Amino acid sequence: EWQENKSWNAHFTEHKSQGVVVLWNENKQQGFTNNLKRANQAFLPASTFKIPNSLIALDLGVVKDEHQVFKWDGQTRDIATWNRDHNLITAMKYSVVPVYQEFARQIGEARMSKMLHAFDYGNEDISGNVDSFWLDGGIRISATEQISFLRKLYHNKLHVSERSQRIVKQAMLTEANGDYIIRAKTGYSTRIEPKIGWWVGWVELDDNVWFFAMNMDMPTSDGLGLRQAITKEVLKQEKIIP
Ligand SMILES: [Cl-]
Repeated sequence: EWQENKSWNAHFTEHKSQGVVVLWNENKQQGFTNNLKRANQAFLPASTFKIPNSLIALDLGVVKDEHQVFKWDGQTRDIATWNRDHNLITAMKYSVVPVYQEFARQIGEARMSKMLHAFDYGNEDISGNVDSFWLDGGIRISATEQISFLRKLYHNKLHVSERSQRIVKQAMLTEANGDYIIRAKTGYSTRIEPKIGWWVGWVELDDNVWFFAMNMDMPTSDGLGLRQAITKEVLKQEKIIP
C-alpha cells in the first residue's frame, strides 16, 4: 500500500526547488511520498550507482576488500579529494568517480549488464560507454526502484555474496548516534537534463528500518546540501528522527 502526502511539498517549496521524497516503513510494509508520479519517474542514477558498482566489483574480485588501496593516477582533477589515494570507504565518502570508472572498465560490459539484470536494477540498460553510462548513458532508475533495490541489499537478498553486501553497507555508513544510523549514498546528475540530486538509503532504528529515496532539481551545485536537509525535515516531521 502507498499513500501520497503533498504536505511535504512545502519542504521543497520553502527552498525554491522541486523534488520527491519516498519513505518505506519496513515493519508495516507501507510507502509514503509527496508525489506519486515523480516517485516513479526514472532518472540517471549518477553516483548512487556506486552502490551496485561496488557490489559487483567486490563479488567479481575486482576489489579485494574495503582496505584495498586505489592509487591516484596523478591526473589533477577539480575535486581536491579525488587527487589522492582511496579505498572503498573513502571512494564512496568522497564519491570518487575516477575510481569507479576503473571498476566498471575491469568489470566489463558483459558482466555489468548481467549483474544489473540479476539486481533488477532500474531499466537494466548500460547503453553508452562502460566507464560513464551511469553519468550520461542510458541507465535509468526511479526513487521507488531505488527502494526495492536497497531493501534487497538490507536483507542480503541480492545475487551476490553476503560478504559483498555487508562490505557495501559498511561503506554506505553516513551518520550514527544514540538515536539512529543512516546508511546512504548521494547522487549528482548534470550531464543530462533535468539536473538532479539524489539521496537514497535507510534509517536504522532500534525496532524498525525506514528506507528513503529522494531526488530534487539541482540547477547549480549551490543547493547540494538540500538533498540531506530536506530528507531530514521529512524524517523529523514524521517523527522518525528527533
Ligand atoms: Cl557498519
